[PDB]
Amino acid sequence: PEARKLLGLAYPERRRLAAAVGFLTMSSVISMSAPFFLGKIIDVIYTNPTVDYSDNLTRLCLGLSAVFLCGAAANAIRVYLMQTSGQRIVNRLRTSLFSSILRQEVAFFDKTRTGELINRLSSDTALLGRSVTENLSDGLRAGAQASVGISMMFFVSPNLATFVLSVVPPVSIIAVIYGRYLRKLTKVTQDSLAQATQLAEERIGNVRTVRAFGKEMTEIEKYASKVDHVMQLARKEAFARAGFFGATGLSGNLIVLSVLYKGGLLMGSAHMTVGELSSFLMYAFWVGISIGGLSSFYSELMKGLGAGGRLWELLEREPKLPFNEGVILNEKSFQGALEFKNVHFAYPARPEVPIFQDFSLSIPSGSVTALVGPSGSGKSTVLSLLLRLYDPASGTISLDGHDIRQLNPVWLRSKIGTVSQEPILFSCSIAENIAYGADDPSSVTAEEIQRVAEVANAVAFIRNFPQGFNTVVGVLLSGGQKQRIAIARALLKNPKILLLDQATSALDAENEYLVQEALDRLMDGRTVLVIAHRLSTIKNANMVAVLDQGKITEYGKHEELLSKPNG
Ligand SMILES: C=CC1=C(C)/C(=C/C2=NC(=C\c3[nH]c(/C=C4\NC(=O)C(C)=C4C=C)c(C)c3CCC(=O)O)/C(CCC(=O)O)=C2C)NC1=O
Ligand SMILES: CC(C)CCC[C@@H](C)[C@H]1CC[C@H]2[C@@H]3CC=C4C[C@@H](O)CC[C@]4(C)[C@H]3CC[C@]12C
Repeated sequence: PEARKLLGLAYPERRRLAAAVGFLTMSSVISMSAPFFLGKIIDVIYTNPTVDYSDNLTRLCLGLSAVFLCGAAANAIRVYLMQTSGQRIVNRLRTSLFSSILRQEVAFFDKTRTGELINRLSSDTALLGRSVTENLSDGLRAGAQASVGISMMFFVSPNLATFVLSVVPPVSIIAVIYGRYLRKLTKVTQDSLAQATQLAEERIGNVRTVRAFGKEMTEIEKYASKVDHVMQLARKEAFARAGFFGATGLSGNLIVLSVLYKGGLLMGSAHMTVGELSSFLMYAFWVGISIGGLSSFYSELMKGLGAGGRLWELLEREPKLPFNEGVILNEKSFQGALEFKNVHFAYPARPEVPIFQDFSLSIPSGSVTALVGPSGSGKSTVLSLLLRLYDPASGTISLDGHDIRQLNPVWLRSKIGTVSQEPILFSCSIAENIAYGADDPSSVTAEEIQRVAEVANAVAFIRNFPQGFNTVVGVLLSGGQKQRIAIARALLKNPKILLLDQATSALDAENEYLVQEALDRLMDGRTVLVIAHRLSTIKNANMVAVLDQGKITEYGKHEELLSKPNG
């Protein structure tokens, strides 16, 4: 399956990968052919020179100069085409991943973390794209410079080919192994240092608590001890690197001298001229380079298949709730009547603790009901059940005689709005956080964004801002100012049903007045449900309901329960 998926990924760029491979082949050929011609020139100059050998020098040099230009052109074309293919692949990977991620259900985001998703979107896509394109060329080059070398060595001198084939490979393998060991040691040291840095950051973050308890020196001593541990760890890597650099240089130096000694004692039929010896030396180096070049190809390919395996379950995942599909209703079909019957619910994160049990509730058109009840019971979950973020274990949530499980979730969400105690604002201009509630924000005229600023009592504090409505918030804003901005979105949305969530703690005197006036027109001429924390709006509510033990224990008007004998 992995091979088929990789071929599918590479399919759109075949006409460009084929050309890249074709140019690579010629570049590699010309670069493995060069040493033969260099040896020919050297033998022309120094091996039994004739009376007039200058002409041949010029001719051969001109030929090689002509060849090198073509080689360079092929190399450049390969580089360009190989580097562009990977970018073209990674763009598509990034777009597809993001599109797949942004259409899941909310439970998936509850169990999963954002850091993992961001890491997969930032690094896995790069590794998978680079493994196929920018690594295949390196592997092909390494395989091309390891096969021609042996063939040429046996063509030139069979006697010295056997001797050289019994030295280099062992050294290269030992070097690669050692290097892996060094990498392991470095990783261990870095892990220890990261632990120390995390402790420092944690203790720096909370300084008031540290000073309150007279604990400023113990942290210093602990950090010092952690630093000594890190240094003791690093000494070993220092020793290992010293060994590597002491051994590899000697191994490299002794290889060149052995070939000269061996090829200088060969007399008779097995006699080599200077150019032949130079060619032999060049080919031996090339083979030695090739082995190390080949190892990295396998390493990077394995990492790339790992990254691809990590990526290839998010794209093929299937959402558990329907998105953008269902039925739609006319203008008069809905009057705003919401009916809840026998609802059972429990957060997926902690199924143990139940929240709603035998929940029945009716809200007629044009009626302001208040769900006043004990605090901390999580009655806010009703908002997440009307919007269709979750589903109940057992029950029905019907709107005008139809279960919301058959309605289009995107169309339903438009007709139901909300205002929160702590509105969440994006990193954008103030005007860009008010047009988010319109159907087409890209076609909103500033005439409108001005009308709702006065209605929401926002045009007062905005004017003080030097940039007016272009101020970027994410710029600090007051708690009471965030509210008045939120009502700006609600006014522009123009919902037919409103869900509200009041703040447990009263705001400032200035905010307690401006905010209240704005909400008066947001509760005018619409069906509204108020989850209140204080008895301020309880009297004005048309009806009131008390939620006890996740149930509608009592149902009565403001004076119905107050006038009862048990009071
Ligand atoms: C067997 C593989 C093999 C590997 C992977 C290897 C690794 C290293 N070679 C180094 C230097 C040299 N390399 C060569 C020639 C070959 N390089 C090769 O890859 C093959 C195959 C050769 C001989 C044909 C020579 C003449 C020198 C001395 C040049 C100088 O003075 O530096 C250094 C740096 C040394 C420092 O300076 O600390 C390191 C880490 N050594 C090997 O033999
Ligand atoms: C006759 C030939 C084979 C002798 C070798 C001469 C050339 C090819 C030598 C001279 C210096 C050498 C380099 C010096 C040190 C390093 C750093 C090491 O991390 C990789 C190998 C590398 C890059 C060596 C590769 C080969 C090298 C470039």
